[PDB]
This record gives sequence, structure tokens and C-alpha cells, in this order.
Amino acid sequence: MVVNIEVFTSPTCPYCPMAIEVVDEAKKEFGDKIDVEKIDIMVDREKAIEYGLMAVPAIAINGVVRFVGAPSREELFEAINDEME
Repeated sequence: MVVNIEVFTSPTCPYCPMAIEVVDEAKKEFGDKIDVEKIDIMVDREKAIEYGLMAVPAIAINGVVRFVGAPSREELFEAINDEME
């Protein structure tokens, strides 16, 4: 896939759809198409599936799975690039 980001933090707050725009910019150069996905802590609490203990601000790593990340949106930018790479 070209761009693939999943930001799972919360619907009442700003997930992490920012570091993805950067990955989209570069992944667009390659994949003119984009696929950045963004979920809330109440719909994608699967993020923590790994621990599901402290699962609130995180993102799925469109490439492998999902991780813990609140103000760590950039992490998504690296996951899309480590997803396609």
C-alpha cells in the first residue's frame, strides 16, 4: 500500500493525523494514492491489543500493528515508511 497511517488517541481530542501528512507527502511521491487511517481510543482500543492495559494515546503502525503514542504522531510518519519499506 502507499500511505497507511492509523492514529488512535481519542475522538474528543486530536488523534495523530499530523505525522501522517508528512508520510503522505513522501508516500505520495511514490504512491500518488494515499491511505491514512485514524481511529479514536473508544473505537480502536485494539491498539493496546499488545497490552490493552494502558491503551489510550497510540496509533496502529500501518505496516506491522499498533503502538503507544500520545503526542508522538511522527511515529506514524516512520511507521508508513517502515510499512512500505
